Amino acid sequence: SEIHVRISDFPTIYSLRELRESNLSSLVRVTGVVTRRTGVFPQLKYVKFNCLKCGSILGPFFQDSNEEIRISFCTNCKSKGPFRVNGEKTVYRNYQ
Amino acid sequence: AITARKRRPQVKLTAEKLLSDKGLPYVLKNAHKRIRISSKKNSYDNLSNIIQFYQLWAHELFPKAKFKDFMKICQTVGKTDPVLREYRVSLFRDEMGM
Amino acid sequence: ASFTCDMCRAIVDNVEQSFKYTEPTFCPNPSCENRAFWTLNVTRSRFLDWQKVRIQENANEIPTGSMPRTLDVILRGDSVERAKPGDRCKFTGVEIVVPDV
Amino acid sequence: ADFSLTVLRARIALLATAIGGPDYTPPYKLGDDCLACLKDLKRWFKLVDDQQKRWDVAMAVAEYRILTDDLLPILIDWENKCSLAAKLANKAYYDKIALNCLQLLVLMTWPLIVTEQSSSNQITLYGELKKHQLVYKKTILSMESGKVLRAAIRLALDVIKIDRLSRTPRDNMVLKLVLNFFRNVIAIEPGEFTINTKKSMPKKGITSIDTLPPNVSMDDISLNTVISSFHKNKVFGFLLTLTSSLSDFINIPLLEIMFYFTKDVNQELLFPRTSAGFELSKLLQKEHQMRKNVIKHTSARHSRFGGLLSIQTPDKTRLTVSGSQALVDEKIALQKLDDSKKWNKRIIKKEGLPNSLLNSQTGKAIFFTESNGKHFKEFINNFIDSGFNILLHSVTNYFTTEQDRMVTLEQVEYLLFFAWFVKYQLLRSKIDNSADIKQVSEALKEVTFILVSSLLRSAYDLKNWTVTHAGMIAFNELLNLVSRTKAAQDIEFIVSRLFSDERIQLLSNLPKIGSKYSLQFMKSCIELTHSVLKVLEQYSVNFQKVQANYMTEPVIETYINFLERFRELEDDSIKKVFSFFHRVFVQAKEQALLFRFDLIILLREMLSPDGLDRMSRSRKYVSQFSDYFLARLKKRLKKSPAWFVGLLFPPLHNSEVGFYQRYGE
Amino acid sequence: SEPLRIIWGTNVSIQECTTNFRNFLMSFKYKFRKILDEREEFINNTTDEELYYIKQLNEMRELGTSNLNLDARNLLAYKQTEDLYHQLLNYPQEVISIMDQTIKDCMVSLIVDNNLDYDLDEIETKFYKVRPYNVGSC
Amino acid sequence: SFKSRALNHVKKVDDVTGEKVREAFEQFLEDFSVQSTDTGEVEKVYRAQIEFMKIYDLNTIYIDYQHLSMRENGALAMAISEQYYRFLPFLQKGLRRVVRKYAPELLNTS
DNA sequence: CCCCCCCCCCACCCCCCCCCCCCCCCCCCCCCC
DNA sequence: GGGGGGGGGGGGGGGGGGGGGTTTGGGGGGGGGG
Ligand SMILES: [Zn+2]
Ligand SMILES: [Zn+2]
Repeated sequence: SEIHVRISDFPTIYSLRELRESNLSSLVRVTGVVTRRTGVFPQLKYVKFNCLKCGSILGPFFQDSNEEIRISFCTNCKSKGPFRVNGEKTVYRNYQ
Repeated sequence: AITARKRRPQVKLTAEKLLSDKGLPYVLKNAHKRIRISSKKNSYDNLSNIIQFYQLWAHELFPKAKFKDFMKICQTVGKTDPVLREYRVSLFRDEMGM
Repeated sequence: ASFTCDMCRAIVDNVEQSFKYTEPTFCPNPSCENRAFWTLNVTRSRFLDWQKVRIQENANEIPTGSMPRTLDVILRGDSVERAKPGDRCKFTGVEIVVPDV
Repeated sequence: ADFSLTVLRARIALLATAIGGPDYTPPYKLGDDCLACLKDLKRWFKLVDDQQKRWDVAMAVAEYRILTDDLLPILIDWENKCSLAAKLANKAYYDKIALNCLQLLVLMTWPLIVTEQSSSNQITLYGELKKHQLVYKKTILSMESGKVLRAAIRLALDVIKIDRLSRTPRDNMVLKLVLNFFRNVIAIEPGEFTINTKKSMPKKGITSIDTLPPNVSMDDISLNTVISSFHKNKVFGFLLTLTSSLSDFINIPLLEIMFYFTKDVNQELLFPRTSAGFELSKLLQKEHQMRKNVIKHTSARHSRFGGLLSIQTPDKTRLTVSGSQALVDEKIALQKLDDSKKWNKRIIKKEGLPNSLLNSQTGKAIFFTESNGKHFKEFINNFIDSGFNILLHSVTNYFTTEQDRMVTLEQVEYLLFFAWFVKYQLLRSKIDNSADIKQVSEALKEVTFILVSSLLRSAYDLKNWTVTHAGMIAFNELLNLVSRTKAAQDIEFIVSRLFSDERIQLLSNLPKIGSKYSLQFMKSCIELTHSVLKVLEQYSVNFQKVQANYMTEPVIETYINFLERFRELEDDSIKKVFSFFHRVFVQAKEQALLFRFDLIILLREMLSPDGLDRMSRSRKYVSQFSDYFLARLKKRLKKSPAWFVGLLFPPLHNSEVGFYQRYGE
Repeated sequence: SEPLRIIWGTNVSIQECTTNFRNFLMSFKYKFRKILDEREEFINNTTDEELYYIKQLNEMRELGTSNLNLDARNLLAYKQTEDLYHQLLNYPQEVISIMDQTIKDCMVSLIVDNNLDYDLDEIETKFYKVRPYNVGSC
Repeated sequence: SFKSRALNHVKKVDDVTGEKVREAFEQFLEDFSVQSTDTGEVEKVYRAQIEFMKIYDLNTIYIDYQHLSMRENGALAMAISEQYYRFLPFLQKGLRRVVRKYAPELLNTS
């Protein structure tokens, strides 16, 4: 259902000591040795959520690599409440 | 026929309390005895010699308020209350009656 | 820092940071009701290169060869990563308090 | 629906690509149909944002950066074209796109106001739209040292060349739009942080009032950059020769530019009245006095070391405080007990015009660079020496008409213009005998006084406190000038009877009302009152009769409430307050009206070690006043112990005892 | 007719405590300690007749240093200050606040009595500490 | 309409000490004059260092403390030594104005 | 003198808190004396 | 022309709801036995 482009042959290279604030959100090409590799876990990719108040479903959030999804308020009832993962409309990707 | 429901009370400096014995009669009893003013002292100290008595009396009368806020409350009740007017005019009427 | 309000997409900007990660208290839009619900705009916000380094009292100066005293030092910007472990350095800067955030 | 907004933004984005761009073969290069695209963008402003009251196009145009990335490049390159052509003499077409760029700049820099009549969309969009105007102002002043400013004057010069009659309505309008451009570029200023009050405040207030966009610093927006770019584009020369040439369609915008140059700058900053390090050393010594003061008010040992003082009162009861310094100084103990109270009296609260001397904090100053200081002071000097009386006659002879229709903003800016330049010339002429009071003679011409009187009277009758404050300032400078010319001397006696009766009463009523209004309002009331009293004394209808109208308790409340800001006031302001007290208490001898505790408190606080400067001349006046005041208070209390109660209260308006209270027989 | 500054819980007048300490901080002679303690046979005028804590305060002012070290037994030698030793041992925070303020006050008193050119601003800036010691049995 | 209140920056208090420190530092930075083992063609070292920063597009300036110490009775150096944390924003304001005056290209990453 | 051992070091209720709602007080404006 | 009463805003209190609060292996240093 998807294709990912892999950006080969990016010309500029940095060592891990060499990265800085000015590289933040930039594409980078880095050299190193893999020192510790974790397991092949599933991770959420596209996830509709359920508000436990009101008409539950919320539209699909896209999960990043960095933080949990936050739902400040339920967009249906425009208020706070408890939230839970929707078990039908959620899809997983590999993570490591 | 009905069980009570609570409601928060509030207290404020009523003219009656201002005219209690510890009110202005306290000032008349004690101010001329306690304030002393002299050329022997600087202006700041003489002003303090006034302010100390009025502050202690204000706190002993109505400890809730700050001294300046108390003074504003006193000036405004002075601007308004009729019994307080009758008392104040009675003071200067007594001085006239001397 | 720069933030956008969760219930209206207005943007607050140039939020000066204390020792805590600091978020706006009021929304700039008078049509909006919000206090304290925000998303950080990474691309608009400003960061500094930062590096803590710890120093200890110089070997010849410890009064009788005892345990040295220690201090935390903060480097920022172009001064980061110039120092090294085991190096003997002179610093200049500000002595500061840091709260338990 | 927001679908309309994204469609609109897509349209304006496409137009943004139609204007032009850099040509790599870098120079900016216009697009095909570029004139029609500029006209269509002008039409978008009209068609949507004006006709529907939206400002959506004014937001979208900033999103796609058309002003900074196309229009100023077009104007600056066109300026270089025309400059080089002038030295070496299809411009007939490129002139048109330069003009339409100027029209678009005037639109996008057009001043923003928010009122009850504004649409919900407009007041929602107001803040970020102001921020974008600030980026525009930065770019206009900075880019190529602001060469677009010379583009604007060149566009004006190309209709100033032709005859007075030959300037058609279109040419008259074009010159007016150039003036509106310069006015707007002066006038852009950071917006007010405007907060919804339905929801309560958190446990902390607003985190910051700073409303600048991230790519702007306040110095980019400051007057200094305006002076520099206007000098380096000779905008000052353009304005000076323009006002010299006046011999009136454009007169109101031309006044308005000088208002916007003057509204927030203080005249004394243009006069001195190792130097920087020397003055810094002086400043640091002054605040070191406050350091030794707080050090006296500070414990010699750690905070957990605190023992307990007990104040046993004159009665057989005891209080408790932890202050180690207070333990050996009962003054600190008493006042600290009072500081500890959780209770406070709750205090009750208290727009289409810009910030100014009307509403700024009273110590605010523009810190000029000395080059900009010289350029600005010499520019306004040459203006006074040429353009003042002619301009003031032209616009005041307008404002004789249409007073009923004069918009509030227009009224206040006219009054501030009058006051500012009159005050400046008086000060310069105090400093230089070479400068002449007659160079602002138009101020004293009787139509001017009559109009200023009509403005203040109508504003006060209408209860327009903003314009009332402006007219109060203008009256102060009129009276100030009158005193100077009475010394320098006919018209003085004319105004000194024209201001009789109801005008005396009106002037007497502002300091009655002033206690209900802001510090600057009260300050202008005090300034006006000091000027009025020195004027009447200089003349001296009856002197006792007039001053009796001032010596009444709400005026004393206004003077007190002004004086309550004593640390924030300046030495001369305190001097004026205490000269007024000198009159009331020593000269007029209505001493009973000042025997009230608020004054006693305020006198102690300012005479305190943490009060005034020990070396202040105003402290010397306060000390002199306080010595006499305490002596008379002691004497009156000795004669009348009822005043120990009366000191707490307003005096008795019941005359039958009030006379006895006032004088004691 | 006036308020009184009292060490809380004690009925000690702070003003009287202050005078009782001041009159020892000046006019105390170290001979009085040799009258109090042993070695009374070794009184020597050229070391014991000095106004000992004024000697301290003047050297302290020349060095510009904040601390006055005070052997507690010296309070019991001077007649007006014997009670103040017990007040110190039982209420030390308040008595030490009094002693600190009195040292600062006496520094001012010495420069204004001598009307000296030494900076009043320095003395006013400076915090002053008493460091009492040799209180009693360890 | 939405009930609301306007908060205005123009009624802020500005530290006249900090503003005067900024002025003194700004003057120092733009004209502190010295040269050695040469004729008196003074380098005006920190203006030249702003030009060096502009050439190399740096984002820091190096200041010798003793150069401030000799300047204008040393009051500026004493102040910046004692109470640096108050006066650093004022110093950056002064620096920003000087860089605008002699090297406006540096005010952005450019 | 050299090698092996062994020792060290390290990886459900109750309180605080915050939000919401209701009442009371204080000021301003208008009318009455 | 001043004081009372009516009406509206603003602040403070009180209640209600919610969330938080030791074994095993490995390397290196240090000491003891062949
Ligand atoms: Zn919901
Ligand atoms: Zn919002």
